[PDB]
Amino acid sequence: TTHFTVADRWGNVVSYTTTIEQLFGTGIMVPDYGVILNNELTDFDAIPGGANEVQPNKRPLSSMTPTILFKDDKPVLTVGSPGGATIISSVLQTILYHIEYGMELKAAVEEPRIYTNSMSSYRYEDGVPKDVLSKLNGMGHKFGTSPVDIGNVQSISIDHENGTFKGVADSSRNGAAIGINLK
Amino acid sequence: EYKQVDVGKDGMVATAHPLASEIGADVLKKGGNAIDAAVAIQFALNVTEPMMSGIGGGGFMMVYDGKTKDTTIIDSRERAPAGATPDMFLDENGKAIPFSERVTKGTAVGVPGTLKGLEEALDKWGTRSMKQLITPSIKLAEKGFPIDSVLAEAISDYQEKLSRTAAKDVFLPNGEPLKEGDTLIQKDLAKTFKLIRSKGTDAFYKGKFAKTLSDTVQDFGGSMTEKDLENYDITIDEPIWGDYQGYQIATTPPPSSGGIFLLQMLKILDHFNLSQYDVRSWEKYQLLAETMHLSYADRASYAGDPEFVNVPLKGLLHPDYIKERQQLINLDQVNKKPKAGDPWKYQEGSANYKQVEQP
Repeated sequence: TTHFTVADRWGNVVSYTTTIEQLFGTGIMVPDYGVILNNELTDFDAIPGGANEVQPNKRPLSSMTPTILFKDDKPVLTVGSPGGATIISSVLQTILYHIEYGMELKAAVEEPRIYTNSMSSYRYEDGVPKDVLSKLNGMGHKFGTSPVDIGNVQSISIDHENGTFKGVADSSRNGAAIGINLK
Repeated sequence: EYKQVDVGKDGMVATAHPLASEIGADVLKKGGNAIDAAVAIQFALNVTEPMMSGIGGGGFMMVYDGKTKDTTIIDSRERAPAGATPDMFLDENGKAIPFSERVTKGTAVGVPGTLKGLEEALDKWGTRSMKQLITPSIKLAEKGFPIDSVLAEAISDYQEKLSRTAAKDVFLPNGEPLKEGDTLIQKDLAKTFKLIRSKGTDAFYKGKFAKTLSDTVQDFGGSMTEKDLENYDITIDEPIWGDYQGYQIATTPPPSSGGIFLLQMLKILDHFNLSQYDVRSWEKYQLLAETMHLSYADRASYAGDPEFVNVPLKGLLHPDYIKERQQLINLDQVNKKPKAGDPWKYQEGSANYKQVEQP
């Protein structure tokens, strides 16, 4: 999955998350056409009966969370990320760090994330302190012995007073933010 | 030199690949709008970050229209084919086929939506033609580019499934994975993009490509037909909105779980005034983890495609429901059996589905 964002001089704003499911999808390429095929239907529940069961013509539940925040009825911040179920947590954390903690946007994006959807599934990024991990595991959490990168947040903020844009790419990939200054 | 932070007066692009950012920025410099640029970027990422997205897949494209001041979502999430069945991921004993085996089967392939999404986006907001916007990516596919570290690591990591299919000729020529800095050339994808440029999205959803895609899915065990491809259309989705800390948030509704549970976790955590704890304190991580357990439990229980199933949105975000959930969280103890709540006590109706635990 990848997430990207664009904002223009006319006030249009795009926040777009897009995927073929797993890295390289099924791995299947349409022969002579070079198109790699998604494995998206494995996002359905394998065991039917529930909200996210397979049905024909149904779409599998996603966790993609392209988001735009507004202030004074104007778009001011764009957020999204790849990462399957972890996406909701990456977008949450970026918003918490930028807004609740008041951190500058690049800093908010780079702040070490965690993720856990159950008592047997935990991830953390490098920088979550070791003693913190000891404390949490001490209460019954199950953080593992090594970190992993979580997510890849691209974000744009918009200053409508000063008429400027700020772009941020997450260091977890080799992304680039490119500002437009016409003339 | 590319940077991961930038500022500008007349627009901004941020993507996961410098070549895609360059292409998006170029569109804006040449007078295109954010939607034109976003479409160009998707094609560029399809070529240069080919493991992550492209016309073989689907997505959610949220657009705020600077003229109408409306926010809408082009939902190009893939559809299950007509021949898909509730039990298609079960073995003969009615137990789940292991995930890693499911991934590589034709039954896993949804009807792709990305291209249909780009077409709709241009129809609604475009000021540049798909023919202009796809052209830079045709050149990258035909002439090639040097692969970055993320792509190089991906080819290596996924060498086995690539080796089983026609993808081997592209990513593993001579039986060896391409390395960082090696040129990746995608002549067949170039050709496909030329067909799209010449004949429009019918080059994909109809004709010889549609037959070849369908036949290939069927060779790998799936049920997708040409009719499935002909039937496909995107959906226009209304964002779900919430308030947080003085901001209005427009986010993605079902068939994504993302918006509802972003808003639910924000609402739960807002009770705790997290900034009172240092940003690296165990207290902060505790509250995060405990909230995630509750919300991900609700997700597993209650989220799916809203054309098909009842997602108790009102209930899941009801301030009194949030209160109940937040009350389950302690700093000094961990819920060892976090479960979905009952959002149905906070709205009308009932589920048109059951609670079934996944393996």
